[PDB]
Amino acid sequence: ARTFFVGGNFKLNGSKQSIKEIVERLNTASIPENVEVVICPPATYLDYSVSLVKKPQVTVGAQNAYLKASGAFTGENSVDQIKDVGAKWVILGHSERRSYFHEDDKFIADKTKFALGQGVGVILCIGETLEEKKAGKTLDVVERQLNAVLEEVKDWTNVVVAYEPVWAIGTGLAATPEDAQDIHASIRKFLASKLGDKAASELRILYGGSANGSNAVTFKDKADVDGFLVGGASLKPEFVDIINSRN
Amino acid sequence: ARTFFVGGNFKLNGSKQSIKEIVERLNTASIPENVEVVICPPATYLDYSVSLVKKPQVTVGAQNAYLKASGAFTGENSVDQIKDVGAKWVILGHSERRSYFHEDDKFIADKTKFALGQGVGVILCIGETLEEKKAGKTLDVVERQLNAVLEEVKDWTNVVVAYEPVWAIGTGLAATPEDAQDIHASIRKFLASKLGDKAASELRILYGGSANGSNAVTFKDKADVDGFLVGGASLKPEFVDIINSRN
Repeated sequence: ARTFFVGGNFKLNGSKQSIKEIVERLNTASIPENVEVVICPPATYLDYSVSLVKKPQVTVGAQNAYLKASGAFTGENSVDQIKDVGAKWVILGHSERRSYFHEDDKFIADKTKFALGQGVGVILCIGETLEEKKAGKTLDVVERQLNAVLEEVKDWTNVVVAYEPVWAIGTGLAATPEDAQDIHASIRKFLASKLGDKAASELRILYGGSANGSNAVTFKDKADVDGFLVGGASLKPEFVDIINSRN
Repeated sequence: ARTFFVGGNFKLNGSKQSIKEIVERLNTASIPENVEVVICPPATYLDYSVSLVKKPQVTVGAQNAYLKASGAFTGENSVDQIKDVGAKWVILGHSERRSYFHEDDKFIADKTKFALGQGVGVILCIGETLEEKKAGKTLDVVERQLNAVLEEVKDWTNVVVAYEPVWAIGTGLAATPEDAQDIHASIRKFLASKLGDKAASELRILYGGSANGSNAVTFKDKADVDGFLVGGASLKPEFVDIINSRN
């Protein structure tokens, strides 16, 4: 049905030594063969990371890309390049990009369309702030964010959506399995109206925001929770626990 | 004396193969002793670049870094990682970051201070637009940009300043060696007052903005032009021509 999907977002963390260690832990670990795991290291380590991977279920993605393959854009990363080195994914629209780097919805829509055109999968990030939450605006907010992508992307076969409440990112204040499931269901319902049911049925909608080796297990029966996008826990042994949480 | 410094700004360009060819060429060609060459590839290729270089004159640098070494800054580059992988420089303040990515003088200052603090050299870009130039603000502008840095930074041992008129970047409209020579000396003056004589006298000030194999030579006898920061041409053979430009 929808394959369980776990993404590891290392953020700006790592060394060859630490990366080595993570990747090797993955190569060695016992994980169901019906899982899709993606680790996302700093661009500096995409190549290296791709080289250490000796597990079929493990694939590397980048943490961000520009909306052109090549050109006069000093300091950016290209989808063509992350792919050249072996990566298969790219996280677009992450919250950290959104607030700090002023990445607007349109911008992320242009980047998604692009990467997808170049044949890389996309982990598209969406989610509300404590303030949009409190104001009952969670769903408008996510529908705003997705609509901007939908205007551009017609084929979502290679998109994985990761709903991540802004207020749950790295705070340890995760959404409850219950709230997450309903939000996911609503998102999914929203999308079916736009992409058809076959497509929304096959789409993975991960939960992200303080997902750890402990609470992962409590989301195990939530039908519209298809996996996680893990920040802090991705760099800990406990990441393997996340992977097996439905095992 | 000041050692001729040539910087190669790949911008969003390269493949392992195209980078292999560039580096192998640097490796092959007759280049001066006492030249200082820094090739700056996309972050995706830093490590590989560094493993290809065989030439002691050639260093690898990155195109951008954030102002903190580690953290929840999805998609950014760390000075610690570029270093880990063996690059020795970072380009900070490039007009492309200044314009497309809304990077302001402060951010750039903060970035310059951190980078140095972690012991990576900085290639600090400064420059005026067509407007500012036409209006005779060029010194104004660059003194501005430089002071923002001066205020956080004090020891410029490891800084190289790249004066790059915005109107010359990738347009094919290079400054005249006269103008350039003029502008560098003023800037040098200015820094001597703030950084003292010795400092200002050992600090390389580069010219960038359509510096190519054809005109690199026309700057040969300009005392205050210590080298170049090359964009388009760094991808080309004529790059080694720029390095050998000082007869």
